[PDB]
Amino acid sequence: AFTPPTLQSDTPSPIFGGSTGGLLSQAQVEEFHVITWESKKEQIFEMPTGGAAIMRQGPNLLKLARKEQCLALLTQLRTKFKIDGYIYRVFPNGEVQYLHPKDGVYPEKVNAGRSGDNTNMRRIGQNKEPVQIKFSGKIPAEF
Amino acid sequence: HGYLLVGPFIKLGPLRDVENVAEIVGCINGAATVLILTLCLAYGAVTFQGEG
Amino acid sequence: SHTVKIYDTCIGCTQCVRACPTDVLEMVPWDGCKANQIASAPRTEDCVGCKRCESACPTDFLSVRVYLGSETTRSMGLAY
Amino acid sequence: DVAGLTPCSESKAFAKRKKNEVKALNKRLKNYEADSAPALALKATIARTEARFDKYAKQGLLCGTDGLPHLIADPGLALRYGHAGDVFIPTIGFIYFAGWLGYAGSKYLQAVAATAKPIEKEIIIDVPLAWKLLWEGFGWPLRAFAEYKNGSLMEDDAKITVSPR
Amino acid sequence: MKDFTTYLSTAPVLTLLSVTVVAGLLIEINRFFPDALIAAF
Amino acid sequence: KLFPKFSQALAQDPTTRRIWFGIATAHDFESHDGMTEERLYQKIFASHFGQLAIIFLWTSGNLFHVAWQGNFEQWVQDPLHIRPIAHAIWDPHFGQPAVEAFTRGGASGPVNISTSGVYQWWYTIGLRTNQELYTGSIFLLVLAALFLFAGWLHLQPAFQPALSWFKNAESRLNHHLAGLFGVSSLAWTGHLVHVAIPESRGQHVGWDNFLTVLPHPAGLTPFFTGNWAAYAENPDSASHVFNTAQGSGTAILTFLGGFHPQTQSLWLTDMAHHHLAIAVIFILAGHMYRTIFGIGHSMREILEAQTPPSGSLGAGHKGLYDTVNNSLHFQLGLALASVGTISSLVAQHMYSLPPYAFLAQDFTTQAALYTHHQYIAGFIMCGAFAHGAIFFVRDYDPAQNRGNVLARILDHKEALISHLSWASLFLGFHTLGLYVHNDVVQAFGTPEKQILIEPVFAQWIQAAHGKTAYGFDFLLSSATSAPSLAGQALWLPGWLQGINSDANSLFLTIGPGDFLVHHAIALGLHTTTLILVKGALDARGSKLMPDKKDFGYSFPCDGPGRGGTCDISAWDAFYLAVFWMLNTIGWVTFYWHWKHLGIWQGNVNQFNESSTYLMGWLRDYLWLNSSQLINGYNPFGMNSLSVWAWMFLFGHLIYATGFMFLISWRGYWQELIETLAWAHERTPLANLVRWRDKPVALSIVQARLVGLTHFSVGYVLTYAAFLIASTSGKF
Amino acid sequence: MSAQFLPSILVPLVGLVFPAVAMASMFLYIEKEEI
Amino acid sequence: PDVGPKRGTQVRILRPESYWFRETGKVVSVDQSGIRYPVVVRFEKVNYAGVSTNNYALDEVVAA
Amino acid sequence: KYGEESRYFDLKDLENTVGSWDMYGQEDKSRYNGLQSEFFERAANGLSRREYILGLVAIGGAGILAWGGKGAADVRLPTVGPQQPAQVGPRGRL
Ligand code: CLA
Ligand code: CLA
Ligand code: CLA
Ligand code: CLA
Ligand code: CLA
Ligand SMILES: CC1=C(/C=C/C(C)=C\C=C\C(C)=C\C=C\C=C(C)\C=C\C=C(C)\C=C\C2=C(C)CCCC2(C)C)C(C)(C)CCC1
Ligand code: SF4
Ligand code: SF4
Repeated sequence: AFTPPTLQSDTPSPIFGGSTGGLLSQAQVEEFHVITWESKKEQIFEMPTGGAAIMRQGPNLLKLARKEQCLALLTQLRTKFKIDGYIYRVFPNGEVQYLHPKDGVYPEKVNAGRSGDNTNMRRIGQNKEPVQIKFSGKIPAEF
Repeated sequence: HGYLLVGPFIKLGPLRDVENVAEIVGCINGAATVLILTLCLAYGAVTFQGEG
Repeated sequence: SHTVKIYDTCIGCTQCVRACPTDVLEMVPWDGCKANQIASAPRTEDCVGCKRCESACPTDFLSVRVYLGSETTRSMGLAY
Repeated sequence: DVAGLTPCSESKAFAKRKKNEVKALNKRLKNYEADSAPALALKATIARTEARFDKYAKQGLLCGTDGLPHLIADPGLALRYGHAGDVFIPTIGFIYFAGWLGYAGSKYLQAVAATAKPIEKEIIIDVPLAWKLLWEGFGWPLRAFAEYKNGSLMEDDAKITVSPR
Repeated sequence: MKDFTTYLSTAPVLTLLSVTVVAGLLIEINRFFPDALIAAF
Repeated sequence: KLFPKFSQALAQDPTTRRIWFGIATAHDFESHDGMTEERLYQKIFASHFGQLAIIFLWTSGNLFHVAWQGNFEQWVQDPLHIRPIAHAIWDPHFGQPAVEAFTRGGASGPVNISTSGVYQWWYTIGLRTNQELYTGSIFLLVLAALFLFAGWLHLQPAFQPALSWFKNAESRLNHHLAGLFGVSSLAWTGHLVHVAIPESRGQHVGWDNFLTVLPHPAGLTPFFTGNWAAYAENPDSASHVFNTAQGSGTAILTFLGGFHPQTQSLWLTDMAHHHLAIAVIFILAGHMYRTIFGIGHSMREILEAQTPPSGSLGAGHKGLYDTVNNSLHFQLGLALASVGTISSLVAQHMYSLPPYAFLAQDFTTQAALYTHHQYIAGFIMCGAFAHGAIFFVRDYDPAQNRGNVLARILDHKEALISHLSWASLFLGFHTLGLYVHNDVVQAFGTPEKQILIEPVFAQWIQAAHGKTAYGFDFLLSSATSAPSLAGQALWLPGWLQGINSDANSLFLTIGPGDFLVHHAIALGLHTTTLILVKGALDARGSKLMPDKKDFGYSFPCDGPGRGGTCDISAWDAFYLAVFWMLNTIGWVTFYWHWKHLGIWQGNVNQFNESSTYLMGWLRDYLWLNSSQLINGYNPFGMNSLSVWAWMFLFGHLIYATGFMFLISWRGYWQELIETLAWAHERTPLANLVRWRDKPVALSIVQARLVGLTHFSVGYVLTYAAFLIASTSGKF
Repeated sequence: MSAQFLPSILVPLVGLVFPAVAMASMFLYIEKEEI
Repeated sequence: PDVGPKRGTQVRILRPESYWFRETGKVVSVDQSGIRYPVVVRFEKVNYAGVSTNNYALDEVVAA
Repeated sequence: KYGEESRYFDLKDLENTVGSWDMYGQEDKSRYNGLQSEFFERAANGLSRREYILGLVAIGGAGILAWGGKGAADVRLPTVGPQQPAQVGPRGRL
């Protein structure tokens, strides 16, 4: 079994001068994501919102408007720095949902113990014709 | 805002060159106040229909 | 809220999973291909619809099919 | 008179147009000395214009309401009235020459398709082979009819890709 | 000169030379046989 | 949040795309949530009632505005020297010169001069007074209210018809041909004979006295004894004057053909005879199919029997009855195709055979009517092909269409598309090459080097009609021929007088420029058909996207993979073909307008030696006829043509605003909107208010549609302004 | 043209009054949340 | 026993939804483990994505 | 926030970390003086309800129509003034 890591709120943030591409009004009333990673030295990386930031030694904490920004930062950390990280979904009511490394290992590597949903056992051309599903509220591929 | 909107209509309206520009501009500004008023009406009715 | 489906022509090359920028796809164990792995889409609510997975699929025709459907604040990719 | 048209040999407006062109060129003439290079150029232009108008009147072209040659594009209507050179004879000429070019290109395609690298032979053209096939394409109609009667000109539909309807 | 002739056999050089010789042939045809409206034999 | 109640998927969209697609998917009832086929067809039937009520209200409004603010009384007395008045103008933006410039046809204030031809039509059908027009408007108001009540009534479950009633094809065709087509035509014959024929001869017939006036002095007895020739005794003479009893007659069903010498229009007795024959034939046609009386046809079995042997058509028409009957999109495509072709026929016939009294003297009315019907026909034909593509996407079943002609034509669709491509390529190559060669030889000072191919085939068919201008002496152009002798006491004298006269539009004299522009029209039709047919046949799938039928009729793309998949849906093919339709109808109407501008000035030569090369088209037509248009308003003042100048510039603006959505695509705009959302979300004194719906860029399909709409609107407004200004300001 | 006053009332009605009321009504209805 | 066409033979694709439908392809390998598409077919003609090989089943491939 | 160093996230204080701030809004009871506040709340008393503030727009539209009825002509305006002869046209028309 695998347990998700807790979001340690009192985690230091990278050195940054302040951008205009950061959080907006969506964070207060819908959602804002957050990414946490461990860096082995003080070095400069690129923000998903524009500009350069310096992440510090040890834990680094960065909140972002969208999950795609968090994954862009994570993939640039993994490629240009060989640094893994954790992404969390933080609701404004207080509940925090763990996100990307959901079962510990990365999704491109098998784990034996995942849900194989949305996997049809037919070919592309074996879907139903749209006339046979007429007036149903579903596309032919989700039958 | 009502004291703001008088001036453009006074100096620039279609009847700017006749003596009775002031009364017609007051009427125009009353109409403008009414339409901005119903803008506020519609906004407050659509954005405050519940609670959050 | 985009419909992403995986089909049995998948060869388990994991390229669709690597191409995904919002972590929608993952590899689950399978027995229908040589690599013994097939793609799956458990997090289609995070799918924006960019079809980068389709651009990475080498199977002809592609096995990871994305059907654009209902739009939400995450499918539209909005930061505001 | 094939469709209410008069021959340009006897139509008055053809002669009027020729006279107007020659008079405009003479108005251009009346500014230089007699033996200057512009004078010789304008004299050559005048000679070309008069030769063109006299040739058009000679060849038997049809003029409409005014003096402009009209062409007939109906076999029979142009054959029995002697205007097959308007459309029919150039139709045969284009069909022959376009078939020559197309058959040469086709035979080049089928010659380089059965080589080691057909991809390279289409940007790097084998010039002797192209020259030989361009020469051989002058007998394109007989070759094409022979390959059509043999059945080797067209491809079976079962060996050609289609979409899944 | 094998590589030079291969360069001369490349598609742009051959198409430019071919359209050049075809255009020149047509131009000299119109130079010696101008104003040929019809194929009068 | 719950505005698109027909689509809960759209209602959950927290952006402006929710309302944008809610407006545009409102009439796609098949895609609505919880929609059965019964409720579908009942909604269709009630919306049909709403549309009929709307049409009846629109024509009642035309009648009321002509009766109330028009000059119908003054136009009846002087049809050739009075400008028809559409409606009065009440615009508080008018300056005093605008008020003077728009006071024209003897009215009190500013009015619009009608170009719709309602004056000529109403004068021809026997309407003489404003009281009659008001009575017609009131009657149409009442009947539109009745149709609205019927639409409400049939939505009520006590009066909702069954789905099988909707699909009862044999009965619906029987009643439509016999009653909707036949009985209506017979009643129009009754109106023409009872009212229009006496009102054409100065004898007033109304509801107060039509029961005491005799349409023919030998009443009904010649009809019932078979002596029907007594209804064609004395026709109206060539010296007859409309609306007067001078040289009139008693015959109600003449058959002379040609045109009335004074009105330059068809004889009304000819129309009554035509409508009576049409009524008889359509009632007979409506007695064809089987209902409940044990006689008639089962059209399914007729389709079953239409299978030639040797497998020439495969299974023939196996199951096409169910294919048409089950698919509303197939029926809509057939209906739109036929209706668009009929609209083209109406355009091509009313200019050349003017039906209404004192038509073809009003040059603006004829041109406006022709161009209107041509544009309507082109739009409707594009809709027919689009709905055919929808039927392939939605309602096409390969199982029940297995071996029949639909499956056959889908099997070899590559041959059809490739041959349409070849025909379009040939037409474009040759027409453009001839035009550019003519331009070059015109520029070099040598008009004699033009390639002027004589349209000998169309001239030959003109000669087969009796046009003795090309010297063929073929069929009707030779009096000795059997068709000429067969009807020489029938329609031949009037038709020959019409065909041999250069004062009308009955088959105009054609030349090489007509040949070139006809090939331009052929290229336009061929390429538009190529785009539409390719979109229909590739709607279910292609090699680039084999599973296109699963994605629906309209969708943006398939992403940048596989080299790029921009504009891959059948909707995008319709979208591309609308431009080609607009270009084709532009060529058609440019040709018509320039030819008739040459005719009406008496200068057929301007078109004859200026249409063969494109500089003549640009200079002698576009540049020359726009001089009075662009001087509608100027620093020296303004006149009545100012409205068409403003509409000219308006259409140019809308066209380029369309180009905005056409060229720029969704991505620059989304970033810009995000930046402006950042600006507003943290601008002081404006953070008090916020958007209920998140501002987003228009979707790819939506903005394609918006750019196409602006393109079409600017196209139509610009050409309507130019045509009406260049004809009304000149005539 | 009889009843000349009637356009002077109807044109502002269908140009200002009815359009403003219709636009306000539709703006209210598109964001009614719970219809 | 080996299943499917022999290695290196000439085969025609019967999958109507594939790029190389009814075209010329060469068998590179056939898997005997029980793969749903064990036949590996290489084509001289590439598709839109740029690949020249694809995996097919048993009934959608005939030899020669 | 708990931003005593570089910690800008806190689940126990999630209000400040998200970015919800007043920017310039400040709480203060003192602003308007006496009697005039009562004067203005009496001026805008019953009108605060949505139906009556709708009725104000209704009487505004009534004024819009009253301009067209009697008000456009009181400021002259060319659309209701008189006319001065007419023009014939291109040919013999009117
Ligand atoms: C010699 C090569 C060749 C041949 C034999 C053909 C033959 C054909 N083409 Mg094609 N085509 C070619 C080249 C060729 N094409 C090229 C290079 C292009 C890209 C511009 C096209 C683009 C094209 C389109 C878009 C279409 C055709 C179509 C057609 C068919 C209709 C007839 C036609 O002439 O259409 C017209 C052909 C053209 C407009 C292109 C001609 C270009 C030049 C003149 C040909 C190339 C010359 C070649 C380099 C000579 C090599 C000599 C050799 C010794 C090295 C026909 C079977 C049509 C079709 O599908 O019909 C059903 C059609 O829609 N062609
Ligand atoms: C004799 C009985 C009868 C009659 C008179 C009608 C009449 C009508 N039916 Mg109905 N129907 C019938 C029986 C009948 N039906 C039966 C038995 C069934 C059950 C099987 C149905 C089922 C049915 C359905 C489901 C629907 C109709 C609809 C309609 C309306 C068609 C739309 C329209 O008005 O366009 C008018 C058509 C014409 C005027 C024909 C003109 C021909 C061409 C297009 C024009 C050319 C004429 C001429 C040149 C134009 C000159 C005029 C110009 C001067 C202005 C129409 C009034 C539709 C509708 O609108 O719903 C209310 C529809 O949805 N019917
Ligand atoms: C009898 C005629 C008829 C009927 C009943 C239908 C019915 C239908 N059509 Mg169709 N269509 C028609 C004719 C018709 N069409 C014609 C003539 C065309 C060619 C223009 C089209 C082209 C077409 C397309 C491409 C599509 C449909 C679609 C549909 C379906 C949904 C309609 C919709 O999208 O919601 C409502 C439609 C609208 C609200 C129209 C939008 C408003 C237009 C574009 C703007 C008009 C602006 C105006 C002119 C500005 C005035 C100018 C002035 C200010 C200067 C529906 C079943 C859609 C479909 O099947 O879904 C898959 C589809 O995509 N139609
Ligand atoms: C004539 C067609 C046309 C028009 C009107 C516009 C208009 C506009 N473009 Mg645009 N564009 C066009 C063609 C056009 N473009 C084309 C063909 C392309 C493709 C290359 C582009 C590509 C493009 C880009 C990339 C951008 C724009 C941008 C803009 C906006 C700039 C803001 C501005 O100008 O302030 C004022 C607005 C106007 C002058 C438009 C006319 C408004 C009139 C004059 C006044 C309004 C009164 C109104 C009619 C009264 C209401 C009546 C009521 C009944 C509705 C503007 C609305 C830029 C933008 O987004 O904003 C900065 C932007 O970056 N355009
Ligand atoms: C659809 C037909 C139609 C159209 C396009 C018009 C258009 C016009 N009318 Mg008119 N009207 C119509 C029918 C129509 N009318 C009918 C049948 C009557 C008889 C009762 C009248 C009686 C009438 C009068 C007395 C006056 C006008 C006037 C006007 C002009 C200004 C609008 C206005 O202020 O009056 C408002 C119009 C009405 C109160 C009645 C119109 C009701 C129509 C039938 C609605 C149709 C809507 C359509 C089917 C669907 C569109 C959707 C819509 C509901 C949002 C304008 C050009 C004024 C004028 O003359 O300007 C100088 C004027 O004073 N009309
Ligand atoms: C897409 C699609 C569709 C549609 C299609 C279309 C659109 C079609 C069309 C078309 C058209 C639009 C056509 C037209 C036509 C017509 C015709 C084809 C005719 C005829 C006939 C004849 C043969 C005639 C003759 C004559 C003459 C010439 C004149 C005089 C008289 C007589 C009789 C002699 C559908 C839905 C179906 C299906 C699906 C797909
Ligand atoms: S469309 Fe984009 S976000 Fe959705 S699964 Fe494919 S790669 Fe991931
Ligand atoms: S890219 Fe295609 S073949 Fe590779 S794992 Fe993803 S779905 Fe399977």
